[PDB]
Amino acid sequence: PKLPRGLRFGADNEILNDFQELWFPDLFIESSDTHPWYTLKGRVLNAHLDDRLPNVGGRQVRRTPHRVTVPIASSGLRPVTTVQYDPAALSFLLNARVDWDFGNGDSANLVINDFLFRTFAPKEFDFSNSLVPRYTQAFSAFNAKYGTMIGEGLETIKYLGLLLRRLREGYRAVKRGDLRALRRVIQSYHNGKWKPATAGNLWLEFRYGLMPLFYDIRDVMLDWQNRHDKIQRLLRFSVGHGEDYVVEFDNLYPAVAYFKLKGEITLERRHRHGISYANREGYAVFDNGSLRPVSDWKELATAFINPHEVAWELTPYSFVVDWFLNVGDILAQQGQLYHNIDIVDGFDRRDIRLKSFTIKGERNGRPVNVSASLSAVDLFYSRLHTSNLPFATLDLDTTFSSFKHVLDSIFLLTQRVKR
Amino acid sequence: AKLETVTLGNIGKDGKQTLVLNPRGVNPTNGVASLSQAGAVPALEKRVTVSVSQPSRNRKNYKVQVKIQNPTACTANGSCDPSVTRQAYADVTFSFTQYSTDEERAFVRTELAALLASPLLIDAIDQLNPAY
Amino acid sequence: AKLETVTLGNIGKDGKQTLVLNPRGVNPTNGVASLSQAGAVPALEKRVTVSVSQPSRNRKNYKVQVKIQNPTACTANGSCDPSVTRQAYADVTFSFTQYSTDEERAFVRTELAALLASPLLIDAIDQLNPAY
Amino acid sequence: AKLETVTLGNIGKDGKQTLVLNPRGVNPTNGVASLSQAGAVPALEKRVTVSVSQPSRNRKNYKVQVKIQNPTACTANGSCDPSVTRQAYADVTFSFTQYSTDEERAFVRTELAALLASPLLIDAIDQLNPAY
Amino acid sequence: AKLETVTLGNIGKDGKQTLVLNPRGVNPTNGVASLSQAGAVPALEKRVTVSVSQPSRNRKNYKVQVKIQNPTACSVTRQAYADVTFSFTQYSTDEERAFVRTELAALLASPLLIDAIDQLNPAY
Amino acid sequence: AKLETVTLGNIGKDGKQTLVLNPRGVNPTNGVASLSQAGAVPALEKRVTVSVSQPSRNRKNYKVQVKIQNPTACTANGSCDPSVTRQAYADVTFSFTQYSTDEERAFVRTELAALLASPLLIDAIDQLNPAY
Amino acid sequence: AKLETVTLGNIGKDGKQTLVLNPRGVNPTNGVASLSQAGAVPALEKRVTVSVSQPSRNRKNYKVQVKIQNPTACTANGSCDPSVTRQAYADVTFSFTQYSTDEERAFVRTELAALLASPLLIDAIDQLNPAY
Repeated sequence: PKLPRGLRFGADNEILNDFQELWFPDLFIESSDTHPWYTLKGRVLNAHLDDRLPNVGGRQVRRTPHRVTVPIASSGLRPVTTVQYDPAALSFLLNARVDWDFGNGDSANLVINDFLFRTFAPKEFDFSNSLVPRYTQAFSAFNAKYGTMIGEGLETIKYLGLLLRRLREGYRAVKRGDLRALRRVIQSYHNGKWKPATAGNLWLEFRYGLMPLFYDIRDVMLDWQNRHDKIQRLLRFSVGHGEDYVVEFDNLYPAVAYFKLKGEITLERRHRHGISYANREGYAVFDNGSLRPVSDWKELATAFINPHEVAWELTPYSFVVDWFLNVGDILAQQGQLYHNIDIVDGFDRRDIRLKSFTIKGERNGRPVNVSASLSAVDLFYSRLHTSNLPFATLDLDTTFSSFKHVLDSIFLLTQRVKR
Repeated sequence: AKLETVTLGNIGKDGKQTLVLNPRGVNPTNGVASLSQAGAVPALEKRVTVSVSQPSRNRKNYKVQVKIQNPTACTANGSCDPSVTRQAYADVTFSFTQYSTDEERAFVRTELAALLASPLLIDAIDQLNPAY
Repeated sequence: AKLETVTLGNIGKDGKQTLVLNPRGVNPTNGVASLSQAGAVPALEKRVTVSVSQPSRNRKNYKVQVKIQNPTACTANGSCDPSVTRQAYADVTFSFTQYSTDEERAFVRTELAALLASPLLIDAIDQLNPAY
Repeated sequence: AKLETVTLGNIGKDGKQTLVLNPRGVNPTNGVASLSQAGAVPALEKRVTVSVSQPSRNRKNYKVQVKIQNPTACTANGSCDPSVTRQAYADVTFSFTQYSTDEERAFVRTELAALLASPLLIDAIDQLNPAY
Repeated sequence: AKLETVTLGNIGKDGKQTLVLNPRGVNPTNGVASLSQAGAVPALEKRVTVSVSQPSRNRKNYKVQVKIQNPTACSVTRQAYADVTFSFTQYSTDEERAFVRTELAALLASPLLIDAIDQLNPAY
Repeated sequence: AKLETVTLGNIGKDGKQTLVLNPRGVNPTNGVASLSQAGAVPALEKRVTVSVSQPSRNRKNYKVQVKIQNPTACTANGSCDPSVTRQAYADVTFSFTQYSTDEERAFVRTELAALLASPLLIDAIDQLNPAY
Repeated sequence: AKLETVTLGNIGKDGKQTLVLNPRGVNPTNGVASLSQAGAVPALEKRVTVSVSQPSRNRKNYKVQVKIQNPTACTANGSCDPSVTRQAYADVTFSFTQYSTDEERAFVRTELAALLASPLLIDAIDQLNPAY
């Protein structure tokens, strides 16, 4: 009651998504008239008619209420919502201008507005046989289509870990206290036998004496963020197939049995399916109230290169240890993106959309001429969540366990840094 | 906590008056729900605001702010509508952590509610007398 | 504004507990009186501070302050001394002009009380729910 | 669009009052036709300004500005005639493309008129209730 | 100021057509409510935005703004739009505000402004 | 190591603006200092980085570099976060032979200062005009 | 800027010295000014060049280049004719965004002109105080 319909509380009073309502909502019937009136303006058989009578007789559609979700992952992926709108009969307004000049004194010319008609809706259809095949091949080529980027990401993250380890060595040298031994890393960048000039200082030979290290760190962590972005974008596979289905509308008489209206309506129905992947443990209970942003990822990288920093003259130790700790925090946060990755969500959607139409008036010798434009009011749209996946999936846990291992190791390394 | 007509019954010195704050809306730019007593002059009405700040990345602490404003009439012997002369303000900001608990939240609420009625704060605000 | 023991009853979610805060020493450093749980250790845990800053250069505009603090503490399975795991606190303020009148001051008091009793603030506070 | 006596019928809250703005003239320096409430003290009259800004090589856009001001009398209890105390301004700015059609232009016209008659803007301006 | 479906009848050059404006999300970046045509596509075409900016360090002086936008296509080939800004002081009264609203409506329905909008002719 | 506060004056065309630059640190790699305005915002804080080099192997002449940033700090930007829109770069570079003199350095120094102060460089730096 | 005799002041290291700079003509082949003092040989004379560029296919900024070359002329002990022995650079580059204003432009100019007189630049240039 406190939270909106599609939400619920957790153990420690944390915002969470109510699956029972998300995937199994309470349908309800509705018969809310939208345009239960039509207006004819003009003259027919020398009779100016401008009445306004109703057109809608009875409505009935089942649908679901309004819901709210919240991302259940660091990347911000939201869960899918079960929705239904399956009108018993379709609806399409026709703002046509019927007119026809017949002999023996018989002319008609007027314009119709807010005139709709109900017709059958082909709900019974299933393209599973056509959609299921279009996953296996995609998965098989996946590794052949992105193994390159996954491998370069795996090496980039290990390179980040190596950089952080070298930085940790330098910091530990700083903490223990030594000017000459502190140059262990300094010799790892100059590519040359650098000689001293005078008596230096600990913080002086560490604040920017490691500019190549800082530049490398910034560059390759931006590199990893960029690849990361794509990689998590790569954890989703949506595919759909569309076909055309022409339909006929029953006869109708906008006037009082003065002229008949017939023709055809062109629609297409497309069946779509989308599979997703994420953690299989914390997906149900993902703390959205305590997470770090994504900007601090750039913040930490640029901090050491920032030539504006007063904490180097007040508390170097605190600032550098906080740098470590926040890096480890972000690392652990992104770690959950690769722990036990399996099918977590799945939706199947069936939707109908008009494309074209045709109109033909026939009362006596095909006297009517129609030049109208069609527009729909009600379209069949049914999107249901499903958990049964009757086909071989692409379980991407084994191919990501390495990344999880790497991030855990790096977090251990950085949390091992003490004041 | 949906908005609706709030009617404070007995309030005041002798405890006889009542207040009816009608539902204005919620400024969404800052997530602030507002309530006003029935009138016409925006400058001559008792107003109340309630706001609910979730733990930001730079804060990590739940906040509830509740404000009350009451302006004086000092209506003049003619010459136009009254003029705002004095403005009584009250502000309360409650604060907890993420693993906060309903019970001690209501506890602090009721503690302050009964403090406001105890004789200490009575003459502390009433007569402006330093707590002594 | 005499200092003494205050026993506030009908406290909490269902309004059944009671808190007895006994007086303390009025802070010379800033002229602020203090009340605390009957004790013993809770005497240095729970706090209720009350102050009334008079008109000044910064203050014009009397300023009344009330800060309530409740530290939740726990004992680990093996420890002895209780360590504070959480800290509750709320802060009420009333800023009143030099020509303010005591009737309206008490009106403000009682209005804030009746609102804190109103379901709206208990919902937004105890349950931490924006009014929507 | 010749200037002449404009008599706007029922207007206000209850829809009972009528307004009679006499035709004054046209400022040429900006091409602005002016409509004025029948009165004596130029500070005590409801005013309207109609400007038909044709397109140039800096904007290539037709414009209509219609501005309306109402001043408040706030008659003082003697000592001399009233002083301007409050002043309500309204400014409508139709921005047409040169290719515009009389049809679209009238659509915009009656559209804004109906919106200003509908309950939404009724409360959004009369009661200054934010759209929510 | 509840947001709901608005049925504007008797509009146009001869006051015959009707506009059905359903509400949308109130823009949280600046607190502005929106209404759009019944749809489907015209929803993202036609727009009516409403905001009531309360006083601030630059306002004082409430400012109620109503913007209307009509794009005409056949790709949007033309775009008409209008903007109304009422500035009201804090001591202003709802009497004043309804007077102003009703006066502006009666002006837009008066012959002069139909002449100056529809055919775009200055009062001469 | 430069740790001196510089109280500048005669800023802008009017000459009535003043500025103050407080040291922020030293970059123990290239002999660079850092100075900033009092504040907590990049756009509102003006940067001054001086740098002095000595011959090692790549060059046989000194280098005195000076980089000043005067970002344009905009007030209204959708919130109380003054951002930058126009970054004002000012880069100065010197090169002195190891057999030069403090006299020669002061000579170039004062000639630069005088040309900057004269109406010669003002027309080319502000109004952007060529040498007619 | 413009070809004219620019009467400088305070050159070298004292407030009494001055210097006059007459133009030498502009070169249409490149478009770079030249000013210097009465003489015949540039080595014996003191040169200042300025250059201004506007947005084009090369860049998108308003580049103002300034150079001041005061080479040391030796006319004895070996080189009989005036030979340049010590060369000193004065490359000052001003860059600004397309949407910058005159005051943005003059801010950096005043910054640099008064910094060159400030004590930081004086001992950074003349005495070459290290900035390690």
